[PDB]
Amino acid sequence: GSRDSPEDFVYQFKGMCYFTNGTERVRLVTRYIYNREEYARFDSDVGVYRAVTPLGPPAAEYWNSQKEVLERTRAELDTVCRHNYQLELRTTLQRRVEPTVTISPLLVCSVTDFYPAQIKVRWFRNDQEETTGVVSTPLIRNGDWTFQILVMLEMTPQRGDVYTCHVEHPSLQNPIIVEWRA
Amino acid sequence: SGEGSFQPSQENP
Amino acid sequence: DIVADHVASYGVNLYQSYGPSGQYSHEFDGDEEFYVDLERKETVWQLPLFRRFRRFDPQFALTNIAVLKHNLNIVIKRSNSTAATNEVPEVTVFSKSPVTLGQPNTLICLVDNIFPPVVNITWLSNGHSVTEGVSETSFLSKSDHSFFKISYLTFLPSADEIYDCKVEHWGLDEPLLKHWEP
Repeated sequence: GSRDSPEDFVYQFKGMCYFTNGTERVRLVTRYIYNREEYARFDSDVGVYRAVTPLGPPAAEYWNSQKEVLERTRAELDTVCRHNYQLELRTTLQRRVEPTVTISPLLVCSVTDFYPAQIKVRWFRNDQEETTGVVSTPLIRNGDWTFQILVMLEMTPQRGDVYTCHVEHPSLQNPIIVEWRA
Repeated sequence: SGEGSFQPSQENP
Repeated sequence: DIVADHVASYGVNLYQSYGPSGQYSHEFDGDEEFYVDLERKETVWQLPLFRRFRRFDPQFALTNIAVLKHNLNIVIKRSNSTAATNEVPEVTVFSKSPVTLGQPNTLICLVDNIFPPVVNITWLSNGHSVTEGVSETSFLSKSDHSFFKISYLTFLPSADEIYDCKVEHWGLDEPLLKHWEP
């Protein structure tokens, strides 16, 4: 069982970049993790290595004392974060996949295979937005660079009523509107 | 152009 | 924790004593751009677009991992050999697109809260193993430093088949079988 599983010691190093407002704001944080414990880190906003837990003092002290290493780390905001952002700008940041909108019988509007993440899916009854009986799933990450989201509508079909699912996404200049009648 | 990569600092024994 | 328009990991580095084994990959806004096969010493991009326009020196990854190994052994001692604690993983199965009998689809198996990063994810059809059309992502990072991984099974919806995503992990009391039907 879990108590007699093989012993494992795990190490993780995460070099992360944070981008806001295009290239206006850039921040990096490198994380040194033992098992699941982040014990030391470098935050470009702080400018020096800092111990996060009792395991980090020896590391943060030693690394801040290495002039070249310290300068190299501070310089990664440029050699890594800024440098790679330009590369994202010509590939990832331009990736656009239009959502496929489908409605099936209470009523489920399936918005599948889209990218980026930003989307707005709403239900309308006779061109009037539904404010209740609407439940959406969280944004679903497929792992293959596409997302999915399902929004259901609890309704009592009365004759003549026309239900529509409105979907807005950056890959679309015009909202996608799908109708459904009983 | 080559992708950038963070380089880990080395612990002192 | 940190809010930003975009978050990237230009260095999800992993190394663990069990095996031993390691992993090197880059992620942007939660998805994997690539991973470096440490055996074949090659970069494997996850999108045709990337494979076509960008490149990464596998050696940077290999060199980084040797450093994580050096760091791990030292922290293992500084922590008096505190070993990783197994987390209980959670499994979820869903289709990539709406299910219409006869039309090609893909079953997705999300395995979340994985730790340590060692796991077996396999598929079952009508109770028996299936390897044809199966694939999976690398271990994707999480801010709490556990991981998640997604497996895929390309299939053709039919009334003659029911599936199961089987997950084996040291943290479980028994193998997990998450069922899914057309």
